[PDB]
Amino acid sequence: DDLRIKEIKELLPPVALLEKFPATENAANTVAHARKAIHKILKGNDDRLLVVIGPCSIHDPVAAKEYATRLLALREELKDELEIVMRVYFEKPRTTVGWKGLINDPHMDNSFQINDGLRIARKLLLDINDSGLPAAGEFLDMITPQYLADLMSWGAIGARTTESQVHRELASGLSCPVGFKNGTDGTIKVAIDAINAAGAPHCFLSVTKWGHSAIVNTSGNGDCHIILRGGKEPNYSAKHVAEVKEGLNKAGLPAQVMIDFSHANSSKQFKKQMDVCADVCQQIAGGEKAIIGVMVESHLVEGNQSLESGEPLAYGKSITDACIGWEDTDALLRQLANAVKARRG
Amino acid sequence: NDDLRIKEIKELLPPVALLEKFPATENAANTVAHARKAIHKILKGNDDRLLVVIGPCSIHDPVAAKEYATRLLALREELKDELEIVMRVYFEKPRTTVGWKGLINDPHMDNSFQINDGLRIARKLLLDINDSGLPAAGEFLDMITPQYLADLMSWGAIGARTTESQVHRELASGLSCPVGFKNGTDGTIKVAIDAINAAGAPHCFLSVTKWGHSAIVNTSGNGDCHIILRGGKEPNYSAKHVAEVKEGLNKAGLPAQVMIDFSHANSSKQFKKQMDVCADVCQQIAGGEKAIIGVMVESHLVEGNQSLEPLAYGKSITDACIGWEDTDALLRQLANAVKARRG
Amino acid sequence: NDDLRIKEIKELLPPVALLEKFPATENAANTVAHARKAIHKILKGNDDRLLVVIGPCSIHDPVAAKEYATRLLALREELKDELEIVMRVYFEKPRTGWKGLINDPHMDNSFQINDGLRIARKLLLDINDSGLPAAGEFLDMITPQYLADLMSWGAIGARTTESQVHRELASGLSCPVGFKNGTDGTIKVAIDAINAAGAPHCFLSVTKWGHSAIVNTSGNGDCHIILRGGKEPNYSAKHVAEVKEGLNKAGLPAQVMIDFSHANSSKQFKKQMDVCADVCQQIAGGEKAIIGVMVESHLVEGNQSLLAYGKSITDACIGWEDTDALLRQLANAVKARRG
Amino acid sequence: DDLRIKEIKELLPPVALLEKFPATENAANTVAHARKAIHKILKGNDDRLLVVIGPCSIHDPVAAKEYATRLLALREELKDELEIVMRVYFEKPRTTVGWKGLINDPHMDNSFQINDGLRIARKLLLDINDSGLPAAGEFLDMITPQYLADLMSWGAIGARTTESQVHRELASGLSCPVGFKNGTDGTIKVAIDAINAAGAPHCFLSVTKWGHSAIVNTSGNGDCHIILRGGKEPNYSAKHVAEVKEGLNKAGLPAQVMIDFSHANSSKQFKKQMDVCADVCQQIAGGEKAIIGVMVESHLVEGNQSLESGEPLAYGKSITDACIGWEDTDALLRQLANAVKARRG
Ligand SMILES: O=C(O)/C(C[C@@H](O)[C@H](O)[C@H](O)COP(=O)(O)O)=N/O
Ligand SMILES: O=C(O)/C(C[C@@H](O)[C@H](O)[C@H](O)COP(=O)(O)O)=N/O
Ligand SMILES: OC[C@H]1O[C@@H](O)[C@H](O)[C@@H](O)[C@H]1O
Ligand SMILES: OC[C@H]1O[C@@H](O)[C@H](O)[C@@H](O)[C@H]1O
Ligand SMILES: OC[C@H]1O[C@@H](O)[C@H](O)[C@@H](O)[C@H]1O
Repeated sequence: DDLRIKEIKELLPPVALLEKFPATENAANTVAHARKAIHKILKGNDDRLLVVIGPCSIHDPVAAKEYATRLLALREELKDELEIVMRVYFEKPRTTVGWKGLINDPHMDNSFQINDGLRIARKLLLDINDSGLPAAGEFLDMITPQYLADLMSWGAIGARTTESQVHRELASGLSCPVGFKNGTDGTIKVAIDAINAAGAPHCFLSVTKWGHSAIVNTSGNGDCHIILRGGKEPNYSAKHVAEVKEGLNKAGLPAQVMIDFSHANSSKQFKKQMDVCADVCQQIAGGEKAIIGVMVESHLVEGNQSLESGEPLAYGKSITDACIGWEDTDALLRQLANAVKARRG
Repeated sequence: NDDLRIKEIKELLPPVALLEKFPATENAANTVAHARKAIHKILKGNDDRLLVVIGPCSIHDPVAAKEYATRLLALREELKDELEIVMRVYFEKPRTTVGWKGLINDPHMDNSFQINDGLRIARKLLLDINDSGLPAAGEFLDMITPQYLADLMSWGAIGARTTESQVHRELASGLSCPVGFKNGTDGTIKVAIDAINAAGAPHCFLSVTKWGHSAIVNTSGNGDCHIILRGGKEPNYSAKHVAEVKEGLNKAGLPAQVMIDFSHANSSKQFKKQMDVCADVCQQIAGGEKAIIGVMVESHLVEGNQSLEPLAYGKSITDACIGWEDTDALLRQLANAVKARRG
Repeated sequence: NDDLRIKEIKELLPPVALLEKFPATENAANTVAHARKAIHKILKGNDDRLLVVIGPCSIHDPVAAKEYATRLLALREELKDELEIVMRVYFEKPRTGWKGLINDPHMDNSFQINDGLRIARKLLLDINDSGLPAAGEFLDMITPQYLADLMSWGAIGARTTESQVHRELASGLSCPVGFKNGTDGTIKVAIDAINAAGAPHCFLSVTKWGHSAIVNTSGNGDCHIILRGGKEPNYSAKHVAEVKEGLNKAGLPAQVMIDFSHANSSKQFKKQMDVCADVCQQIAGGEKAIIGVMVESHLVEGNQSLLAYGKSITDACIGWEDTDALLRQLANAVKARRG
Repeated sequence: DDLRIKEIKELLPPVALLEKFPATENAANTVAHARKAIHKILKGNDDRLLVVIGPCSIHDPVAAKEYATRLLALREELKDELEIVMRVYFEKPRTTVGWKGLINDPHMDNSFQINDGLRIARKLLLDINDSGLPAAGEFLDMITPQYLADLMSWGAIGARTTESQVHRELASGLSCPVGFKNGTDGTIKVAIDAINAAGAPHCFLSVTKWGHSAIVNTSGNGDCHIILRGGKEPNYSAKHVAEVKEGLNKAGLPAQVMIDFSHANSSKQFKKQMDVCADVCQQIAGGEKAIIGVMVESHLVEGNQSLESGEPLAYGKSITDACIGWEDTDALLRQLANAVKARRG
């Protein structure tokens, strides 16, 4: 047995990270209030827009904290219209070879220093929540969340695993609202199945805070919604939104969507997120109540850059997918806030 | 801000406990080692026989399963020159939404989730089957269960709904057995091709050890992986589709070899039509198609299925299967097609 | 500033793995459950029979041990109206040499502890399954999780009677526990131990899952003294009366177990037969405070160094003929004491 | 199983406490230097006296830190003569039953909040070492050492466990020097056997920093020595010291002793530690080289007090054995330093 398993190394149990970086009272309040605010929006009891916005992935805690400071100030100013949550993702999932993210490779040197990465990742989440800014995460696996989910106010399940039973089980026990992405061809069937599955109670094997496998029972997660992220062609338009609202009603689910402005929805050209924003704002200002959230890939400095062995990097600029910069980000957030005003007034 | 949707947490026996209680016998270990070697030889293109993965959609009754195994073992022996027969022993079921997830998750089928019981039952059965001399195949859905059973598995499948899944591709990369990847539920071949490439590469990721502890594990990569055609919007078992897949495989620099699942979307969810698929596939094989190295059939003692009162004997409680009579005949057809292809 | 003096760390099977591989049969579970009950009644003073723990100094050979167990079981059934016969199944001889069956089951200094645990639990299981209860010695706080469920009685090591961690262990054991008196023959430490082990405790221990945890115990009211001599033997009627007075003064039931071996026998194995005659006289004469004895016995008498069969490789024991005689003598004393 | 086991509760693994409270550079320096200093003394390459001195038990971090400040000042002033290490004892062996100490029951109300106790104990040990003051402990429990041993410069195995094989095994793998007390009846042989046992490599069952049981192999610890703590009568006097030196040499060990001024050497009368001090000082000034260490029970305020009365505790005063107060401690330390200087002269 174990002929294709080469070596096994020690992993800090979640409780070690929880003890080292405990939620402050401010941090816990940030998380509790944002989860509640998002629930309220999902129930239709609040007409504000959930905005999940931030870097494609975090490679530098310094830049991430400056970004947080900037975003926090807009969160405060636009709070009457928007529930602003910072995107704090640690990995860009990909087919090709490349950087495995901040948890796996925090020192960006193609080694795996996961114990280091988990420390760095938790400490960043802690600092951001502690400043008053809520965080959104992505769940790619079953083990990472035990280290980090207590600091997450919203989460997405990876696009390649919306159909996976193990990832749906995960969602059904998460303490935060959860977004499920539509199919790569832009169909919503798999995401609807995922929402149903996740809303149900489940019993399954998982790793506990003590780093031991155990049998776990979940209550089911009713705060799960679809994320529209395009198929071949984009799917943010008033037409596609109507199609999805129809499918959702037909399935017995609340007719609400989050729209991902990036990638397929913007033809993989970062500046085009501004065109998606313009269209989406039009729908909202017109009277669309079903768009309950959006997601935008945004950083201090626009564009992206490629990681290169022994060379320094531009500050505040993505090393994964290209993002809009701060200037566009400020304009975009203001457009959405104004759109939310216009909708009700 | 923790544990609000976690209702209860209960003790789980570690793999090492199941391994100690139910160690592989000499025979069990022999069966596994030979079958893995034999499938490898088939995948390398150095043996012209056909890998046949056949058995129930799911195991729910160890007794019926042991009878089934007794019968199949005879045919495995009789047809050994044409077919490498391996029994489906699926303890885990991916649901489209919700439902019974299999023997391990709920051995008593009453939503009591006696998983410790399920693990003991499943290992005992697997051990017994291998000990008689019949190799076993299972779907690896769960990230934590494989440590309790894998040493007794001769071949594994990653389901259509998890072929795109990073963690499952990592799992495959560390499995000691050959692994098949089903095409996507919409019929997409690319995802499985990416899966094969990913699983052949070494990985480093979080997993659970034999002692039940989470750890960082490094895998070597698994070169014995292949695609499983299982249809999409329409069936994809025909020579036309096979031609396309072989082409797609070559482009990706992979060996042009397929396994064909006769059931699911390929039979339009109608169990009888597996006989039709069999007819068509035997044609391609008899006609000279060497790229078809394997098939997968959903088979039980009694055909059809039932809903989960006590239950009817020998009948699937999940997907509908063909009965034993059709099974014996299906297998003989396949062996004859292999006869034809050779000489 | 860690692990300078730690050379190597190797994986240890958790107790659940040995519990799962070697579960108690119905017969084994009944043997343990009944012998514990019986011993309790003797200690409570509601049964006039005598507990007899008897067997090899240490087990090095499972085959010879199972042969001994078979012979003893016959005498156990025969003398059951007078005697509660329990086999001594000790896997190590504490000393300042061979590290015992659990540490070195292959007798070659290779420390195959996972093997030793399997062999020890298997042996214990077979003995209990046949109907013969077993007595163990608890030298550490981890070993018991693997074997304690197949033990109807246990002794705390002489060297650890004073130790708070071993007293804590005793307070949570399911079986009755014996505490040896002091090397100088005094009983103060053993009286402290019994009082400590009788109270509930909270302390860190390792679970059946092989993880450390916080454990709370109820306290063990089934602890008693074991007289094993000091500078001089302390088995005489004089000494028993002294010990009884101290127990009474300390508000403890005035009862003792007497070890026939070692210091009480001046380190000569046949002298165990002398202690037997002395103890028998006391019992037959009407001494009710003697509730048990401990005897070092094998198939073949004497000992040897590191190989003859069924002969001790540690301290010397009486052989099987003396053992038959010794057990009958005791049974006869109990008849005389009773009617 | 489980018949006399009432409850089993989760325990933080040592890695959790090490991650939450890692050694600072200065704390690590304090430990490294003190261990090296003690080793040099025990090898006979330094003529200074090891002095282990402090409370019978710690029950209050605040008084403990005030005490440490005062002791550190004298450590600095007297360091040419004395290697001063503070008694930081978190575990207490009871004759029968009683409060087992801060780790076992930090809130002193039989709530047994051991997780709290461990956090409190490590943090205190860290603070003391960081200030520059090395710490000594008693190693009683088989599981607790992993939580604290990295911050200990010296350890003792109590009189009631000197004969215990698992304690000798523990010592054989400890990274610090270790004193073994003579028997509670005054027997010397058990401690000599302990020293020899501890010097040898062992293989035995223990618990790792992950809180898992395992098989460990140790190398043996050559930095062990005897502690003279009295018997039925005290054994600190010259006559007794000569007997012990001879016994040690006979067993092939260097003739060296630490003398505990308290417990049976003071007939459990706390002020008699000053009389023991006078006699031991005369021995040392007279030219006795074998006395390499002493141990003294000392607190801010002399005497002791009872937990069970339910009266609010007086500050800086022992709730276990009675100690000398600060003013006597200062005097006693100066006497010892003067004696060491005379010995050298
Ligand atoms: O075993 C296989 O080869 C499978 C998995 C398949 O059997 C699935 O578990 C059920 O079809 C669930 O059915 P439902 O759609 O009722 O959840 N192929 O897809
Ligand atoms: O700290 C030491 O150096 C010790 C241990 C000692 O302090 C013990 O814990 C109490 O004297 C027991 O007190 P009691 O007899 O009240 O349980 N030396 O023996
Ligand atoms: O963050 C840790 C995770 O990293 C992912 O990239 C990997 O696929 C997972 O298996 C897990 O190791
Ligand atoms: O490290 C800074 C220190 O500050 C002190 O005031 C406190 O008593 C210590 O516990 C520690 O926190
Ligand atoms: O049975 C295993 C035990 O063996 C003892 O000899 C040893 O002192 C204990 O620590 C433990 O290892």
